[PDB]
Amino acid sequence: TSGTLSPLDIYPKILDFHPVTMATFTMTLARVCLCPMIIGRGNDQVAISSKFETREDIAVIRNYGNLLLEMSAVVPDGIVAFFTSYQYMESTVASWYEQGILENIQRNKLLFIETQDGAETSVALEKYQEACENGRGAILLSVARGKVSEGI
Amino acid sequence: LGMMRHLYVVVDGSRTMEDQDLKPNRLTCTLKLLEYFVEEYFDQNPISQIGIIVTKSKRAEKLTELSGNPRKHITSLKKAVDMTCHGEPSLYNSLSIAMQTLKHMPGHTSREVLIIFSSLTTCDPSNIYDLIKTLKAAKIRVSVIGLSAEVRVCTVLARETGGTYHVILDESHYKELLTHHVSPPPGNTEPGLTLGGYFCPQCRAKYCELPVECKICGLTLVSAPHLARSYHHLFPLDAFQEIRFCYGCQGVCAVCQNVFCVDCDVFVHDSLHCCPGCIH
Amino acid sequence: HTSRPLWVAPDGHIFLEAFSPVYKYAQDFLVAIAEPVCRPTHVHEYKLTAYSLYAAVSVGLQTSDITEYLRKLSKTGVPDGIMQFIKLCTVSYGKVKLVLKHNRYFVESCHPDVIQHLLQDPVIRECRLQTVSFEVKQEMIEELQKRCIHLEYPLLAEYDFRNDSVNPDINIDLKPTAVLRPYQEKSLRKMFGNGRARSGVIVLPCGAGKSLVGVTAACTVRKRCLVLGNSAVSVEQWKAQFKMWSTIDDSQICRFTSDAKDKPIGCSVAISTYSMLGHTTKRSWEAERVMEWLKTQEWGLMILDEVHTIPAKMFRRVLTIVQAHCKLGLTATLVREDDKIVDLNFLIGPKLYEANWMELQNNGYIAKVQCAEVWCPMSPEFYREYVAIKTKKRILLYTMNPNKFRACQFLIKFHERRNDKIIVFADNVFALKEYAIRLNKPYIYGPTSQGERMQILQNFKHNPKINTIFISKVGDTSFDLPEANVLIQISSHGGSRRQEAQRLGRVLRYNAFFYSLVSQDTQEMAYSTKRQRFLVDQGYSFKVITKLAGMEEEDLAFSTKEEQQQLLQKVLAAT
DNA sequence: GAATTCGAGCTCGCAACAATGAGCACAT
DNA sequence: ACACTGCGAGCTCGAATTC
Ligand SMILES: [Zn+2]
Ligand SMILES: [Zn+2]
Ligand SMILES: [Zn+2]
Repeated sequence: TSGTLSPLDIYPKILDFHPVTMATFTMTLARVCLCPMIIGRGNDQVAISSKFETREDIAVIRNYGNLLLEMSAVVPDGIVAFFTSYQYMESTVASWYEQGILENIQRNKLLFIETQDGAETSVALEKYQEACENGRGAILLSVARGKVSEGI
Repeated sequence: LGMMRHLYVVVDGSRTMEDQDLKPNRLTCTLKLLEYFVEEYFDQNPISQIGIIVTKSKRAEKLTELSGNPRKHITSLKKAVDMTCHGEPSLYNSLSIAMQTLKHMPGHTSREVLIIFSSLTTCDPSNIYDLIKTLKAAKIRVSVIGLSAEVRVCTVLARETGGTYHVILDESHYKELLTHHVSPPPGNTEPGLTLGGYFCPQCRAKYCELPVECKICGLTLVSAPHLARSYHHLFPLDAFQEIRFCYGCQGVCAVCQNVFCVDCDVFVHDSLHCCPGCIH
Repeated sequence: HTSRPLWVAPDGHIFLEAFSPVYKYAQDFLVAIAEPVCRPTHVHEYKLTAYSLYAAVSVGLQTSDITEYLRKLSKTGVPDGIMQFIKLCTVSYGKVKLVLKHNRYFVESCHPDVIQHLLQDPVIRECRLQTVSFEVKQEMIEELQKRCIHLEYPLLAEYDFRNDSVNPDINIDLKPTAVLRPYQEKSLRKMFGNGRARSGVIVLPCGAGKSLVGVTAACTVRKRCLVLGNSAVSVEQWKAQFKMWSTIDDSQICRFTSDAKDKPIGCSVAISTYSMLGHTTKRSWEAERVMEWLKTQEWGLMILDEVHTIPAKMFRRVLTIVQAHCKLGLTATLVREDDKIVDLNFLIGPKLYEANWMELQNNGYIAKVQCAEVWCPMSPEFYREYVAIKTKKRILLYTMNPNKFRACQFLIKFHERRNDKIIVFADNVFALKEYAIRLNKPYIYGPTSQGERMQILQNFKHNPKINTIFISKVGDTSFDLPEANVLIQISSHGGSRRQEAQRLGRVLRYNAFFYSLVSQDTQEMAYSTKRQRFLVDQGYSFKVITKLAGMEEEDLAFSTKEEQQQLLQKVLAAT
C-alpha cells in the first residue's frame, strides 16, 4: 500500500506475484482541494521542456524564471520548486541572476536553496518554515531526487 | 446599545495595487468604497472616530490623524487617487503607528484597526508575533480584509487579537465586507453643543458647518438632533393587543386606552416611535 | 365575480389574470392541467389540449377534481363544450398499458373489452409478436404509439421503480451539498407523482437547473441511467455535473464518444451522444462490442438532452435501439420549425413542466435581459445592387452593410469601456472574417481545430484584456461559453426562433443585455420579427434603437465613400 | 422534391516517434 | 531487421431556406 502507485499493473510484473484485488481509490472532498495544471509552452509560445538539448538556450531558462516570478506574486506563503538535478539548479539560478529575473523574485519571496550537506539544509529549512509563518513567505527550491522530497 | 469606537483604516499601497480584476485601479476601487464606508460609519455611529493610514515602500505614513471629522477623510481620499504606490508594504510599521495613539484612548471604548490588504508579503524589520501579544494586551481588535489570497499572518493576527479575516470574491463581496464593519459591538464624555450657526461656546471660535471637534480648545462639538436619532431604541414602545373612529387619524393602547386602526398601528411602531395618545 | 380569475373559452383557451389574490393557487392548478401559450406580466393565457389532460390524470387528480375546480375558478361558467371534452379525454387514460419485462415488449389491458376492439386495426396487426396481454415487436414501437393516439387509447410509460426486483439497484445517492431551487422541486414533484416515475419533457432554461434536475432524477429512480447529448463537448459537462452533485466514482461514469471509452461494458451511468447510437454506417470495433452490450440491457431513466432534435429522421431511431422504462427529456427551447414538436408527444410523453421565464427573472435565478433590436439603415451604394438581384447574392449585401459595420464597432467600444464580456455571434462565415480582422479580434471560425478553439475560449474568460470573440454557428447548443454579459448578434439563420432562444441562453448564464443588428428595409427585417415571436411569448420586450447614442463622434470605420466603394467590390466579386 | 451552407460526430489513413545525474537505516 | 499521438480527408446527418 502507498499513495502513488502509478500504474497498478507494473508492480505484479516486476515483483513475481499475483494479487487478488489490485485496487485503487480516490479521496472524497468538500471542495476541489487540489488544482493540478500542466504549464506547457512559454509566454511567447516557446516550448518549456527540460530535454538534454533544450537546456542551454536562454529561451527556456527565461521561461522558467518568468514562471517562478509570476507565481510568487499570486501564491501566499510558500512555494516548493523541485528541479531535476543539482547541476541544473546551479546553472539556472546563476543564469537568472545574471539576467534581471532573480532580482524581481527576491522582492516577493525569500529563496532558500536546499544544498547537499545536511548542516546548511536544516538551517535553510528552519528559516523556510519561519518565513512562511511571518509575513514574507519563501521559496524552497530543491531537487526531486533529494532528501527534502521524501522526508519533509 | 453600542459603544464608542476608534477605528483605524490601514490601506495597502504596494506594487500590487496597480492590479486589474477591479474598477480601473485596484487602489482606486479600494478608495472608492472607502469614501462610501466613512459616510455610513459616521451616520450609524455619532461620536466615533476614523484614522486612515497608508503603507508604502516598507514604511507607514499617516494619511489622516485620528479625529471624528466626516469631511476631512473624504477630501483626503480624493487626493490619494494619484499616489505612486511603489515598493513592498509593511505590517509591523503600520500596526505600531496605529498603536502609539490608539493605546492611550480610555478603556470604555472599542479600539479597532481595519487593514485592507492587497499584497502578499509584509517585509518588516522585526518579529510580527510580539505585536500580537502586545495588541492583545492593549485590547485592540485587528481585523483584515484580504485581496486575492489568504496569508498565515492575517489569520493569526485576526483570531488572536479578536478580529476577522476575509478574502474577496468580487466587488459585490467587497462592499458586503465593509458594510459589516459599521455595526458597533455591544463613561461620560464632555462635548460642546454648537448653537448659533456653528460657533464654540468654550473658546467662542467660529468655524465651518461641521459635527467636528474644536481645535482651539480641544472640545468636541456635536449636534443634539444627531444624538437624538439614537434614542427610542432604549425604552421603545410596547405593542398593542388588537381585537372605525380612531384616535391617531380620527377616521388598542394599554397605557392611554385609545384605539387605533391598522394603518395607524403599523405607523406608530415603524416611524413615529411614540404613542400619539401618550404624549398628552 | 370579481374573483375567480379565469375565462374558459368555448373552444379551449384559459385567460388567467396575474394580479388576483388567488392567482398563486390558480397558477399551481393550470400548470397541472393546461399548457402555456403566452405569458405577459398581466394576463397569462393557457390552453387545453388532449395530451395536457393525460398529464393531469397521471397526477393524483381524477376527472372530478379538474371539472369541479374549473367551476370554482370560472368567472363565466364552463361552456359545456369543455365538460364534453374533459370527460372524453380523462376516462380513456388507464386502459391500455405498455410495459416491458426482461427484453420483451407487452401491450397490457386490465379490461378485456378493449382488446377485442384493439385487434381489428390492420396496422396494429403488423406489429404483433383480468390481465390480457400480447407481445409486440420492439422495432415497431414508434408506429404503434401513433395508432394508440389515433384511436384515443394512449399509452402510458409510468415506470413503477419502487419494487421491480429485476434491475441491479445501484448506489447513486444525491449528497447534501446541492440544494435545489423551488421550481426544480416542483418539476420533479410532477414527474414522480404517485411514487412511480413518469416519462415526460421538462423545459427549463440553460442558466437554470437544466442539469441538476437530470442528476436528481437519476438519484431518485436509482437504476441504470443513460445520459445522451448533442455533442462531444456536452458529455464532458454531463460527466462533470455527475461528479459534482452525485458522489460517483470514475469506474462507473463512462463515456462512448470514440475517444475515451472508459470500459463502457458493465457500468451504471453511460454518457453518450446522438449520432453514435444512431450511426448507420459500419462502426469501429470498439463501438461494435459496446453497442452489442447496450442493445440487450433494460435501462431506467434515459436522459435525452436537447430534446428538440429528437424528431429528426436519424435521431428518433435511437428510441427504438435502446430499451428504457421511463424516458426523461430535458430541453430549454422547445420551439422548432417544420411542426414536429407535437410529434414528440408520443416519442417521449406529455410535457410535464415549463418554467415561467419571468418568474425566474423576478426572483434572481436568471439575469434581467434588456433585449434591443437596434436596426441600421442601408448604405445607398449597397441598396443599388440589393434590388437588382434576387438569387441569394443579396444575403451578403444585408450582412456586410457598412452602416451595420459601424453599429457593431460602436457597441463593442461602448461595452469595452464598461468592462463587459462581448460575444459577437455571426453566421455567414465570409463576413465573420471581414468583421473580425478589421477590428483585430479573435474568431472561432468553426473549421479552426479542437486545439485553438479551447484556448481562444479560455483567453476570453480568465483574462481582462481579450474582451470580444466572434463565434459562427458553433454556440447554438449547450456549450461552455463562459458567462457573457452582452451579445451582439449579427445576421444569423433565417427564421430560427430556436436559435435566438439559444443565443439568449448565453446572456442569462440592467444586468446583462443582448442586441440584434438588422439592416433595415431589407429581408432581415421580416426575419428578425419571426425570431422574437418566441421571446415575446415568454415576457421579453424588444426595444428599437434607430439611432445610437452618439455614433458619429468617435473614430468609426468606413467614414469616407472611397473606403466604402472597395467593400462592395469585395462582396460582389464572390458571386 | 432536390439541392445549398455550415455545422456536427465517426472512421481512418498519414506522418513519424525519443530517455541525461549524485550519498546513513538495518544484522554478529 | 521501424516507427506514438494529433489532424485533416470522406461520409452521413440536421436546420432552415432557395430553386
Ligand atoms: Zn472650542
Ligand atoms: Zn398610548
Ligand atoms: Zn387610525
